[PDB]
Amino acid sequence: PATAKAKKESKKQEEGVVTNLYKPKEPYVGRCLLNTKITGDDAPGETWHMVFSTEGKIPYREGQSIGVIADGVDKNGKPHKVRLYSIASSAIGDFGDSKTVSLCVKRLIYTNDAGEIVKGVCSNFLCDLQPGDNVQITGPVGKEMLMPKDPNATIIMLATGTGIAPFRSFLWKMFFEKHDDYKFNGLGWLFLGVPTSSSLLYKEEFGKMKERAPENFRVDYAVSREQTNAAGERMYIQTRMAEYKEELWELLKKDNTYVYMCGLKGMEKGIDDIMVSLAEKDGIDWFDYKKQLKRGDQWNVEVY
Ligand SMILES: Cc1cc2nc3c(=O)[nH]c(=O)nc-3n(C[C@H](O)[C@H](O)[C@H](O)COP(=O)(O)OP(=O)(O)OC[C@H]3O[C@@H](n4cnc5c(N)ncnc54)[C@H](O)[C@@H]3O)c2cc1C
Repeated sequence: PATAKAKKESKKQEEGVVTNLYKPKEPYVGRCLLNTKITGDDAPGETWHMVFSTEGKIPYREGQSIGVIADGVDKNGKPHKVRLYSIASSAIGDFGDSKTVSLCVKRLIYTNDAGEIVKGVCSNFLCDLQPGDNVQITGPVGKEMLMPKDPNATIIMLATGTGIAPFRSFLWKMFFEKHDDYKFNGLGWLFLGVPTSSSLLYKEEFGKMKERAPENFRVDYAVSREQTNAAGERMYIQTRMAEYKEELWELLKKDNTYVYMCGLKGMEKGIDDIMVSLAEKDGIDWFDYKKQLKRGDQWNVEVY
């Protein structure tokens, strides 16, 4: 139309997306409905899946995050700083009523070289929540991990640990829900890297997804302490990807292929390493190429 269109058109679903509806000064006070440990007792970290009531007052979209202000005060009697957490539920939610939001939280605990145990403020606060407890929420936040508009896109999801969160959100909308305006028929390929089998988050859910959409969904796990490749190397996410290096490289050259990466900071290095060798097989500089993919919204990263 002969209408004014000054702004730039993205390839992601930005229409109707809201950010920072609730801020630290006046957060939304939700309530814990459920909180379940989803890792095995032998897992080295301990991750919990929790659901909060929102009364539908927080219209978040798949891929966004919310902030959590843990109860308590710091030394100066001031509130705790906000900690961000990727939303692990679809917009409709685990209860299917558009009135809740779910988080996938790893309890941060470690011993320093003094033998002293240190505990993260917000992660331990969240994991200790009991149904009925109040929680201060802010946001929603983020535009980086929003889903592609293309219902027939090839979506490659690379995740480590809790980085699986935004992808569980994607996948629920793609395969577990009926949307009259969005019918996914592309290819969803998930790569999830964790240390042990007892750390395999939402495995049962992805299994049911593979069952009802066998030709639209593929999953590959990388358990570093239990698997190894022919060369005898630990199976990290990049190591598993290397088994499909030919296929992944070919997919990246397509216009409807979108890569999303979420998880532990540093996972990008290992992935770049595998890409640099592939890129030079065609006389291409990976970093110059990645920059191009980014401009086209085909390489989205959110690590921490
Ligand atoms: C966009 C975004 C999305 C996120 N999504 C999620 C999510 O879905 N799930 C999730 O669990 N977290 C997520 N996080 C991380 C989360 O925001 C917190 O950083 C994390 O929970 C730790 O906060 P804390 O208050 O418990 O600990 P804090 O008291 O803040 O303490 C952290 C301190 O410990 C150090 N530290 C951090 N990790 C470790 C470690 N593994 N071992 C040793 N020392 C460490 C830090 O350098 C820092 O000094 C996300 C972060 C961002 C920015």
